[PDB]
Amino acid sequence: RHKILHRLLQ
Amino acid sequence: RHKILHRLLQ
Amino acid sequence: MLSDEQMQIINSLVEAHHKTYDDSYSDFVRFRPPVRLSMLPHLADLVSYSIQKVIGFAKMIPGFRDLTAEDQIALLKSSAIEIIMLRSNQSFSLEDMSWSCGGPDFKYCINDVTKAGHTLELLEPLVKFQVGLKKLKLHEEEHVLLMAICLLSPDRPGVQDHVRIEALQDRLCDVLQAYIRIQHPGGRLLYAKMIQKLADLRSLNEEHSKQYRSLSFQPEHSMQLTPLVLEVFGSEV
Amino acid sequence: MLSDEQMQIINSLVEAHHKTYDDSYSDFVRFRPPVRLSMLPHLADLVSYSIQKVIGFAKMIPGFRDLTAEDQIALLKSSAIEIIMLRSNQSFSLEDMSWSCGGPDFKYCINDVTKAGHTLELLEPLVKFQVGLKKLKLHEEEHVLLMAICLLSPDRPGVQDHVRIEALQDRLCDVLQAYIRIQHPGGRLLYAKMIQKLADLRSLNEEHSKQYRSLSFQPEHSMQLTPLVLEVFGSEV
Ligand SMILES: C=C1/C(=C\C=C2/CCC[C@]3(C)[C@@H]([C@H](C)CCCC(C)(C)N)CC[C@@H]23)C[C@@H](O)C[C@@H]1O
Ligand SMILES: C=C1/C(=C\C=C2/CCC[C@]3(C)[C@@H]([C@H](C)CCCC(C)(C)N)CC[C@@H]23)C[C@@H](O)C[C@@H]1O
Repeated sequence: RHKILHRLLQ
Repeated sequence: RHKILHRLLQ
Repeated sequence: MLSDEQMQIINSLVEAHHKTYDDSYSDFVRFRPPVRLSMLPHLADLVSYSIQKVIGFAKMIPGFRDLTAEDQIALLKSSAIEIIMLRSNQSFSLEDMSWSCGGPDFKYCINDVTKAGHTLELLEPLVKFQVGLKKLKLHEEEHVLLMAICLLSPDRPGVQDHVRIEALQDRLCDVLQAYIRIQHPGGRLLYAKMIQKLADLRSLNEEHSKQYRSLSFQPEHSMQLTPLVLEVFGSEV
Repeated sequence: MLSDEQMQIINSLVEAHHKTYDDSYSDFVRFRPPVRLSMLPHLADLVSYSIQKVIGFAKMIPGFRDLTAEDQIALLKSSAIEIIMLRSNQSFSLEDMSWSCGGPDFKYCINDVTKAGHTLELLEPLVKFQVGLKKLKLHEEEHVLLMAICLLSPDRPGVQDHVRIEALQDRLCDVLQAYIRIQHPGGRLLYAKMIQKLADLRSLNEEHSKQYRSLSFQPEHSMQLTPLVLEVFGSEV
């Protein structure tokens, strides 16, 4: 869940 | 699940 | 006058914004081109790219990085469409009543946004919001402070550390209020005006979530969105 | 000679294919433009558009519509990348060793595909496959029969009505084999050659699923895919 958001946020 | 595939297939 | 801590905050926010908003708009050529729901592909890419930029901006806000990843996601999911509306004021022109991003291909009038599935119930208040915000003639400092304040609102669904974030947003509001007193001639009523625009953004957020629900419930349309848009504007917790 | 039932099947398949493959390639301008992982956005759109086309083709195969929606999804998820590889042979050129889609912007050489995250472990067998398939000099009828046969393979993970689909694919294989005997001069060894290419596609499918796994496990890359690509190439049941 929130796969992309967790990346990106480093 | 397979939301787009079910549409499209009508 | 302002203190060094407050001065460093303004500097950090301005730099963060210059690092994440490209006045040349040269990346827009990479989006699916606009068509005049013909505009959905291009605006979906536009918004998708803008969300990445807002994440980059948020990560450079003092203290945002020190929140839990859940709080960071919480804040970003609630506020992303609001920061996009705020940051877009920089391309908005009172003359054309459109957003002008460095070329007639990327000049978005309201009717372009109609062809991405939105109605005047959103576009009317949106454009009046841009007009009023443009009239405030905000300093760059004030503009970026408002985005950080909007982002760091503790009153969002999902936020865990309500106390910590309210402290952060308190600090920024103090900075803004002091900045408007010392550096903005005739700014006596500006802070209240800016706080009201924050309230206006809540209602625009609400109307947008409404219209996003209708689109995303039709797979033939939601399939044109990007994965990042689906994640951020989606309803997962 | 062939019967009327078999003749109607060939007609239906050819028409379905003409309805879903645009030799003008004019839609390609709507994809995110190519860049020379710079090519991932453009090829993701290309493949996304191609999957919609394959769905449209499948829905016009005699009897495919009469399968359960689960079987239709089952077949499409396993076979989509194979039909794309088959149908792409129509843009493939032996001279350039590339796929040429009506313009140098949309001429895909192997190195373009390297810049979408694939390695020679896939592109080498892929291009040899295209070369060999191009050398078979298939009739349009034979080309579309092979795609339908590939689509209607009962030996796919997830298929429920194994018996019904095997019957369908049996009918098509009979049609193809009869067609190659009567209408294709010197076709004595063609059917076996075509069946071998089906086996080649299984191994290309396998290598592709491998490399898709690696990409989709990195969100900064998978975020460039489309929702339809994520659904079809994804692992949900
Ligand atoms: C994005 C910015 C800019 C222009 C924003 C505008 C213009 C078009 C319509 C926009 C996108 C509004 C739409 C209702 C949002 C459409 C969302 C979707 C996925 C399509 N359903 C919200 C902001 C509006 C350009 C520049 O300043 C960058 C800056 O981030
Ligand atoms: C799509 C067709 C065509 C060209 C297909 C080619 C060319 C480029 C590389 C392609 C896409 C190969 C790649 C390994 C697949 C990349 C998938 C992804 C999402 C990027 N990871 C599989 C077919 C290859 C053009 C035309 O005939 C239409 C027809 O459907």
